[PDB]
Amino acid sequence: ASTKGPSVFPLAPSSKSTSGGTAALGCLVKDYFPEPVTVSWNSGALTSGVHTFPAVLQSSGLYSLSSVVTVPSSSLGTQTYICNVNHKPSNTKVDKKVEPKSC
Amino acid sequence: DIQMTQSPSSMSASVGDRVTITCRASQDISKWLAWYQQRPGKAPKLLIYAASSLQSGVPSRFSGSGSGTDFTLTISSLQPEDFATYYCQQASSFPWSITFGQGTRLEIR
Amino acid sequence: RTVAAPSVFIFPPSDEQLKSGTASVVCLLNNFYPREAKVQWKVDNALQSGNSQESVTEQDSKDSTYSLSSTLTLSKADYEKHKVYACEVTHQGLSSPVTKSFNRGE
Amino acid sequence: QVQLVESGGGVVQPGRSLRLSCAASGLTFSGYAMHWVRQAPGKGLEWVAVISRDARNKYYADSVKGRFTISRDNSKKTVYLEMNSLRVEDTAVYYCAILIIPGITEPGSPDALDIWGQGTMVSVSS
Amino acid sequence: PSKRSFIEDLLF
Repeated sequence: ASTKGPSVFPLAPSSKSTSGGTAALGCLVKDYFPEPVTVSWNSGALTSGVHTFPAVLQSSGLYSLSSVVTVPSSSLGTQTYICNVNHKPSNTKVDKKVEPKSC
Repeated sequence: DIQMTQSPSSMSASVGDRVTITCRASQDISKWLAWYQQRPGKAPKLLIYAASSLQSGVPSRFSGSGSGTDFTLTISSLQPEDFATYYCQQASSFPWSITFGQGTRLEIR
Repeated sequence: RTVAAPSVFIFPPSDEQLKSGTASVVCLLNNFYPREAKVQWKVDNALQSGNSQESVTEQDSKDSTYSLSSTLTLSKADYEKHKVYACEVTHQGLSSPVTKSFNRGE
Repeated sequence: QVQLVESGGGVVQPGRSLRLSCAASGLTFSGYAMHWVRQAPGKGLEWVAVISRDARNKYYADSVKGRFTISRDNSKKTVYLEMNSLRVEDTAVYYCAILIIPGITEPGSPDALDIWGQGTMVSVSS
Repeated sequence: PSKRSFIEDLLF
């Protein structure tokens, strides 16, 4: 179904968080075919708290995936978080940096 | 279309507990039932055949029983490696068909 | 395993996705037990059906917990005709359905 | 040891055809029958077809009858599966396996060999 | 021949 590299979108945390607590951030790996896809964070340095979800087949025939990591709230505007998305069937390399956003 | 009714569909137990998985055939398959183990992302592993025999290497805590239509796989005190999905197969109709159960997911409590 | 309540987060659609005409809202249920859980999507306090998909992780080898993601997919046009996007989560470890939400444009 | 490896998996449009191969090593390929078993994502196992050691008797599942053909070549230790008129529901992980036959007792039997390949993914999509 | 190879011929 038209082998396609993933479109990686930032699942940004809020500039509020739990103040002095725990926040969540991640990447949205959407609209790719075929399986599989590999996701790593900070080139493999960040492995604790990482949950890469199994893919889901959409009505489009394209798969979608999300990888999330929980980080302390203080390390939001200072620590750098990049997700490295691997889709070998399309020979695709994507490295997206998730930054916090407020609205 | 020989059918194998596995139960339960899912199971929860703690390390050291004792669990029982049952398989039900739609016709007399004699003693030709086998039990398989599959871990996520891996190929199935044969554990028990002839409904009571242990494949070379499987520990003693894996035991099976039954003849005819009702069969029971019983695991003694559990280990972390034992928490996976299990299936039952039949080989009575070996040349023209082999059928499997729906599977039982053993989740660690 | 010890009954553990999920940590629930809601992620609004990214601007890079919105410029492409698609809006995906992700609800994250992190590190809960038991595996059974219920996620309900509410747009402008209206219940949603047929527009969401869910993914469940395998049991973790260390904390023996589960994680779940629920993605609500909309069009950019339909997304912009609404304000309140909410995620109602019901689980054994919670006293009441926990709701995480945000207001589009606020 | 004994190893079965599957190759030729990938993507294929509905209605078109696709051929699978499985190379065996570590034992007498002519001394055992071969099976194909698939597993749809999140579903259970489903036996597909079997070839005898003499490559004369063939049996297929009712769902794949009239669409699937199974062959083998003992000189290359390889078993083949030519799948035709494929449908979306055929999307699964196809395991090339050597299954346990009845009539075998005595738990530690060397004739109770039952091992599986790692499997290959076939995606029927358009 | 070997046992396993033998029962296979009969069943087929």
